[PDB]
Amino acid sequence: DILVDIKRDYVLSKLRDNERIDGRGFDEFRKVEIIPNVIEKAEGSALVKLGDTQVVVGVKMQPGEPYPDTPDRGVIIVNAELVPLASPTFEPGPPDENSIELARVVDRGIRESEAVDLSKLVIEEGEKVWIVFVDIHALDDDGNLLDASALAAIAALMNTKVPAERFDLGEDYLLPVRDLPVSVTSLIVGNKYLVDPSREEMSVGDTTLTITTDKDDNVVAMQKSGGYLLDEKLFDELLDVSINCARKLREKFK
Amino acid sequence: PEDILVDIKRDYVLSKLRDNERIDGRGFDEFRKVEIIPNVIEKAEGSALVKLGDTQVVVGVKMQPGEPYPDTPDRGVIIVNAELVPLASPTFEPGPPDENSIELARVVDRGIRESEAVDLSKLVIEEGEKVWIVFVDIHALDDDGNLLDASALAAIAALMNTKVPAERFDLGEDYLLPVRDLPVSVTSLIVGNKYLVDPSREEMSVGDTTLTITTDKDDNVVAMQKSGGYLLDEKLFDELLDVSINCARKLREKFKEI
Amino acid sequence: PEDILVDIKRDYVLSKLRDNERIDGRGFDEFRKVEIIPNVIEKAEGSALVKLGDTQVVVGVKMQPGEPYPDTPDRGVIIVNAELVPLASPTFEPGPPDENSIELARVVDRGIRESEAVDLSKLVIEEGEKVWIVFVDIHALDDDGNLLDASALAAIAALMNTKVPAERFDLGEDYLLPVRDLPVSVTSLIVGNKYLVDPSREEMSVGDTTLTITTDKDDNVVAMQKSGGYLLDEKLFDELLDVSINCARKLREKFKEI
Amino acid sequence: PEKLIVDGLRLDGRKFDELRPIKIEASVLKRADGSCYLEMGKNKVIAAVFGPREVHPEHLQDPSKAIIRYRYNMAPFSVEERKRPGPDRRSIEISKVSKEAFEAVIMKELFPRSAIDIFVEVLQADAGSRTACLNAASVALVDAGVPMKGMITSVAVGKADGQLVLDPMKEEDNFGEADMPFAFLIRNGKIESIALLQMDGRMTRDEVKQAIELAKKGALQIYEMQREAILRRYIEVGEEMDEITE
Amino acid sequence: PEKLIVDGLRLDGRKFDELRPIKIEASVLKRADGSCYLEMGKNKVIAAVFGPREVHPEHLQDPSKAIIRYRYNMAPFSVEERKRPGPDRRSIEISKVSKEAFEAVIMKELFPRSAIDIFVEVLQADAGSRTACLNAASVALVDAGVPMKGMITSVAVGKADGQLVLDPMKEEDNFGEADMPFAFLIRNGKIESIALLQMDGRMTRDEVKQAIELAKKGALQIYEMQREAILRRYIEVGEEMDE
Amino acid sequence: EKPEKLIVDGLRLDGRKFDELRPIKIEASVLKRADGSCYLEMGKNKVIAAVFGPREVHPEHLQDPSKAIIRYRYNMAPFSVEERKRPGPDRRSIEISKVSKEAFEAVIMKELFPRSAIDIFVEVLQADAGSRTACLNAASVALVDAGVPMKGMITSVAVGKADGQLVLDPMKEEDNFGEADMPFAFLIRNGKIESIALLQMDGRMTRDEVKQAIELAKKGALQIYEMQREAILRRYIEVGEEMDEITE
Amino acid sequence: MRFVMPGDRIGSAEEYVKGEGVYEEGGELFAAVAGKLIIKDRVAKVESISPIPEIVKGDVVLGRVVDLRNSIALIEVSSKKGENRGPSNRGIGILHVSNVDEGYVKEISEAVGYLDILKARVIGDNLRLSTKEEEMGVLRALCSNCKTEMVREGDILKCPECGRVEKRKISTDYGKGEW
Amino acid sequence: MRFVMPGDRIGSAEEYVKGEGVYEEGGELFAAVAGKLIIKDRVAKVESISPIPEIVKGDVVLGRVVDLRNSIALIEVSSKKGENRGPSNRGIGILHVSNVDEGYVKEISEAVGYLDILKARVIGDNLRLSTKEEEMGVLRALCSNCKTEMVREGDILKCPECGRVEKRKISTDYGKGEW
RNA sequence: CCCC
RNA sequence: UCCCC
RNA sequence: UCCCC
Ligand SMILES: [Zn+2]
Ligand SMILES: [Zn+2]
Repeated sequence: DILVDIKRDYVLSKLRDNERIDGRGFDEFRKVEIIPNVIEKAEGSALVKLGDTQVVVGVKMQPGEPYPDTPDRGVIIVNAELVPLASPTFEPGPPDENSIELARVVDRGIRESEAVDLSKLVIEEGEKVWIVFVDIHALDDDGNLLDASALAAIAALMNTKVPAERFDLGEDYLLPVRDLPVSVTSLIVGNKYLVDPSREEMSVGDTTLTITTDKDDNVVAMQKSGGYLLDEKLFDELLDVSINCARKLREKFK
Repeated sequence: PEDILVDIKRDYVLSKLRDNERIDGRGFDEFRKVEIIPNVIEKAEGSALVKLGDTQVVVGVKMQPGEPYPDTPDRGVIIVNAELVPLASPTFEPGPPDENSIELARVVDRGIRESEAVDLSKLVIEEGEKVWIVFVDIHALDDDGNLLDASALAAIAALMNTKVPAERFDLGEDYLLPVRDLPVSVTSLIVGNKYLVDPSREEMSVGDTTLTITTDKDDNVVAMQKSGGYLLDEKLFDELLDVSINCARKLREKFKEI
Repeated sequence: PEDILVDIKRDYVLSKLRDNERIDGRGFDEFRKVEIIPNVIEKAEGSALVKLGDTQVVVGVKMQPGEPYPDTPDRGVIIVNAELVPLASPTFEPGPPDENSIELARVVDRGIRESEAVDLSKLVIEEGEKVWIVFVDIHALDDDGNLLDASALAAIAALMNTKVPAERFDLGEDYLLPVRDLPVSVTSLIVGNKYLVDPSREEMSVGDTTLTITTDKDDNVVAMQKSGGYLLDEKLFDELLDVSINCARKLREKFKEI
Repeated sequence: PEKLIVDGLRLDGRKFDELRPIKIEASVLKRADGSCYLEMGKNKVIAAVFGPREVHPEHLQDPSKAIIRYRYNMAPFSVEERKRPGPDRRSIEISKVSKEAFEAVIMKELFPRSAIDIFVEVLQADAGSRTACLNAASVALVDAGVPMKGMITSVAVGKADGQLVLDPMKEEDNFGEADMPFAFLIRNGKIESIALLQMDGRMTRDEVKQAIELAKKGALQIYEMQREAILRRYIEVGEEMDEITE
Repeated sequence: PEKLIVDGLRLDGRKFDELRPIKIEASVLKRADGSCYLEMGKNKVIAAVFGPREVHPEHLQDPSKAIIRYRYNMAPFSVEERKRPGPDRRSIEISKVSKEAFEAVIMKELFPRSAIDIFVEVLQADAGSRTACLNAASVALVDAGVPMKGMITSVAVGKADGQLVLDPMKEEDNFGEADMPFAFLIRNGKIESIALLQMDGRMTRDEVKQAIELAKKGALQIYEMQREAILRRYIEVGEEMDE
Repeated sequence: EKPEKLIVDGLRLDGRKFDELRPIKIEASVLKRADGSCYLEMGKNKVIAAVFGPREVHPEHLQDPSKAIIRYRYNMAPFSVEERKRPGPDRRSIEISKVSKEAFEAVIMKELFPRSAIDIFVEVLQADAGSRTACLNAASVALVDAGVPMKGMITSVAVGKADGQLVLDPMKEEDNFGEADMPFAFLIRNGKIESIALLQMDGRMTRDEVKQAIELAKKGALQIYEMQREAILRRYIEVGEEMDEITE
Repeated sequence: MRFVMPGDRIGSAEEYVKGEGVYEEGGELFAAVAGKLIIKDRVAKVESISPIPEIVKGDVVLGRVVDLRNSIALIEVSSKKGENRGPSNRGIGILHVSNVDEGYVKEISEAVGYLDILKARVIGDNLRLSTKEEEMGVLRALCSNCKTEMVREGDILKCPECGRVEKRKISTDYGKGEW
Repeated sequence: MRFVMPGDRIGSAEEYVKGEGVYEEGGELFAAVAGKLIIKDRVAKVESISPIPEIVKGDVVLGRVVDLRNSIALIEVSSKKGENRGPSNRGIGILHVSNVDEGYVKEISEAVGYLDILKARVIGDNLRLSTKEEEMGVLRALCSNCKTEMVREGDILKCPECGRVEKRKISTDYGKGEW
């Protein structure tokens, strides 16, 4: 805690000179790395490293009852465990604040962009539908697990195989995916932004903004977080930058 | 630390009690002003806000089709819950119901169940498959004492203004929940060998030692609950019994409206 | 605080051990007096009280029709739970199963399961539909050491005196549960390179460092569990393996109603 | 059930004013400061007292008196269909009133910053189990030598076919018109006051007052049984102190 | 469902840039330090502020500032289908972002080792309940006299049949293309900065900026109602003394 | 679906012999934020371990005046098993965590860090038979990587029993349809098996079979142990070359 | 209209001086609380619609004794007379033996007792307290023996249960439930 | 190869004297940690692949003021310079007015305030601290009033929004985000 | 439930 | 077993 | 999974 303050000093000093501690440009993501199929046995899965931040996402699929509301669609459920494994900070307990938030943001990107055609996941309408469990497991917390997890999740969905034969539902086949939600989080410090905050940068405080776009560059979800006032001009700017970064991130999928 | 103001208030209440008085001038078998206001939550199938002195409670009723209990098909179901929410008292704490909350909801539930205020046989949809489930949820708004009686009042009032939501579950035409009794509970603060009907929060500073008696419309007793760590003098109980039945008759009158 | 008397008692046990003796004069492979009383809970399907020295525990069995497991549509179900309630021992706290209590129930369950003491396939009523579920519920009364072996004994005694409630469930004549093996567990306190079979609570003052071995009818080992923060000498283990199979056999002969 | 009373006799052969069979035994648990095993009709209950001990956690501590805790718990096998362990609203309610019944009697001022813990376990349940437990707990407290103003004694009164009955059985609870548990403080061999009172059902005012009289008659009878359990315990410690001497 | 907009008019009769009826009332609770009851469309909401009060236990005590707690909670009977009581992911999320909005505003350095607790209960839910709540909360804080940089005012913008719509109702939320809650700090009588921002759906980059302008106009309107409500209270406390 | 056989022509379903381990991979220092870590594969098991400590009080009352406390948490990720498993501890994970902790309490020199905690987390990313043995191996590597003083190393394998035959390091099929399963862990000191740190078994075995199983497991344990040593040797080379990497 | 909402601009930092209810940012003065803006001698303050009480020298105060040393009583000060709202600066106050009675008082224990409830005047920073005035002193004391609420007997406290008697600096309001 | 694993036998107790990274049992020395075995002057030690920092007389330390006394000040020592791993002997270290500037400081609150992040050197057991060095002293101070982080200006510290100024043993690194 |  | 409320 | 046990 004492160290975080001092490091906070160092981060702000370089901010004043308009430069990040590691020389990235204020609009520059760290090195991204997407490894699919890291968990055979899972129907889909992917590991993402973003700088020194590491996250794995497993996808599981099983038949089940559809929610009374919508008897004509499959289901997607997203959870996260920020296990004490990733840092001396995470606690063994049940899904806390941050973890619920991280998982909901990832879910919204996927849901609002309609990446998965929930209608194709019906087996017997009003009785039988596919349930897609998307589980996020943090490994190493070096900042912005949010963007890493979002990347990791869509990769894993894109690498998912529907286990039809297992359930006597006919041949296995790829989960049809029709969009690529990518999210972009920046640390806001006064009137300045730092795209893809490192954990070291996060020493200034947990004041961030996250924007999530689709295939065609439409915004599909956003989320401001932390105890700070967001300036509207900054927002306008960061909107375009964020759409920009998402487009660049998207090509790592091709 | 909050104890401190309360301990002093206690001395004040006891001092007046020693001179045969209550701090607000009420008589010992006298309720504060009661106000009963139906239909305050439109979405709910039934509902009521009750003001008892400055104590305020809202009760909503929700009905929905459900499995009957294996032990008693041919019988609708009633489930009562209370939230004594931090929004009511500096001492209500966010979390699952404490004992108090469980106790309050159960006393309210007991009045309704033992007086048979609601004909549960008529809430049967299918033999042993489908039956109406009645959720009664008590939400404390402002705790200035005797949330218990305020809640009993609001609960029976809300049931009395309840519309069975038939034409939403396609079970036919909407009809009014038939209510055939009017349980009313009367709670008193017992202090030594005296009683104070309808205690105020200030009066409660003396301690949490109460007696609640609940009656039906024919003055039968349908529920009773002694609560708190004290010894109840039998003679006092006898007097308080006749008094309570009387107080409940007067309250019951407030349901005519005119 | 509590630690203080225990620590001193630890010195006493260790002092005796140094002179090759136990506190109460038992041999190192000697159980205390065992008493097995079946049918202590008439309302249960099966039940048994066991006394192991001053240790007391009661086990009751309940059976009801239910869901088979998707993976095992042709097998009845056995579920073992233990409560080590504050009633037994000042050390036992209120709440969901402690890890101690989860461990105990699982050892008892492993003995019963792996010995195949109860023919599960004979507890099928309708493949994939209806199958008997056997609840084994362990309830400590008096903890004077080795609740584990006491419980294992009480659990199998209870199973051996269970009566399937088919009638109650309109499913035919009642019948005795078919029991085809007799799992018995033997638990030793390990102190250094010495063992003490059936440790008393006083002996447990030394530390929570034990070894449990369970055998079936034919002296096959069916479950084993080392527990506690210690290192187990392999030579000691070999010797204790033999001693335990033997002890288990003697114990097993107390079920001859003897 | 057709009728609960026929020719003035109940389903089990009891008269309106007659207790179910009772057994009370003190000192049945080695690892507890005081204890009592108790049968009341088909109720089998076991009660245990621990204290005055130190209070954990250190913040529930009361600087001017002992705190009293009371847990009523139903073993999974004690009822007709297996009961999933863990407290429910009813058990919590029962634990609270039972606590309050003793808060009234235990001389807690003598033991500042302490707890006196009472655990009561129902091994087999029938009607009036909370009443069975209070009786056991009270005995267990006396067995533990914890100072009290007098005894806590408990029985319920029911109403069946329009008639008040002492100590209802299961069928009377479920199919009768009212159930009303009492517990009294007994001092100078007499009923002094009411430590616990609850009721559900439908009684006239006259029935309520009559119920009290019926309960008191029954409570006195049970009280002699509690005294007798304690008397035996007294005899047993004395003749043991002679065993050593022998 | 078939159509959300017919001839410039929404399902309930409103124009693309019309609030639902609002109602705001301060000091409705005897026991709280500050309170507000607030209606927004069919939303019925009440906020209570307690504090600055001593924080319990202490593992939450902050030596330099005060701590802010906020709890959004829905009464079982406030939704079409009885909701089971207790926390809930959406609720937990809403409480977090709601508390973050007031941390940016309450002068928390003023009260070290203290807590300022804010409770909001939705008595009847419709679309934008979190928005209703933030409005009430702000009024309750002012009612309770806790120093703040300015007001918090909140509204959501929706998107329906391709069109931005201020303060969506249930049906618009359910069948629209987007939904975007806002809250602003109000200082010098104007929208200064953004205290809360969330969006779910599908919106062009311009639609988003357009949605902000639409939100700010609604906010200013709401802010004025918040003000009148505080003004009445101010008159009421003076009338009180004159007694 | 029950294989019916399990052992054919002295070969198991996956091709190995009665005394052969599954393929194993061990890597130390794979996590930036932990004091020590290890990624470990063991057949289809994929696990990761992390160590933090000596640190903390902590919380407060838990602290032990005379010595450190040890915590060990075994946790399976929802996607590590055949049927997605609801997150949170179950009784099995609780039991595995307790006995795992116990294995290390027997070996960490906790007296050196009074009023401290040394915390051990292990995550099953992909589960197969023996995942508890995999975690124990990964955890001992992580402990060494974090430099926490120990009597020696902890090494772990299970012996199964299939078609009447003892087998080393059972796979899922042999676990599910075999006759017995018996995880061990040993203290290795002076390059050899010094004692038993963890022992559990379930199934049906003869007194003689139990004794032979111990022999089999020790053998496999010595094989795995050399892998652990190698993995740490590599790490040793790394902090070495990355030191004078600064002075270069 | 003098009424101001929080966030209402009052003027430049150089036009007026910051007083209670007003805050400085970017060289400007703003209202922090709703209420009546008042300016006197260049000083801007807002009289809040809901004032948060602050304990200061001269205030009257209710408290409980949580610890007695030898010449010192530690008082848990919780309330400021005339205002129901909890004071912003609730805390521990100190009662030295000097300020107990303005007489001679050897042990502070002769005047104040563990868990006594008490009425005092603040006479210094950090909640420095006095009980010298006749109006000040103990308001409610519990018997050392049976913990029974002591009753005032002339000019002495006596337990009505065990009959014990104890002596303290009794306030004239003792037992009245007022202060 | 000098590499060792924990458990590895080094030699006999008599042969060598147990040093760091080694323990004894039944007369034999073993490696407690992985790393390099070194035997100099009969002393056996193992240089650990991951040393656990020990704060000893002479180390440079990073701490925060948690309590102020008269002449004594309590500083929570949390790091040992040159080593990222948390030291095993974290704790409370007493700083005295004498060991501050090599000059004179009556008010211990004249150099080190509450919550101040500080940089000190160890001078005695028990984490006895001192900052009589130019390189030592407060690195990051908060205003007593607005609690704002004070910026450095020449040989003094001023709040960039309250203006008010405080003075204290300023470390040449104050505000550098480095120590 | 047990195995994972 | 989600998501909106 | 309410109410009784
Ligand atoms: Zn007295
Ligand atoms: Zn300043």
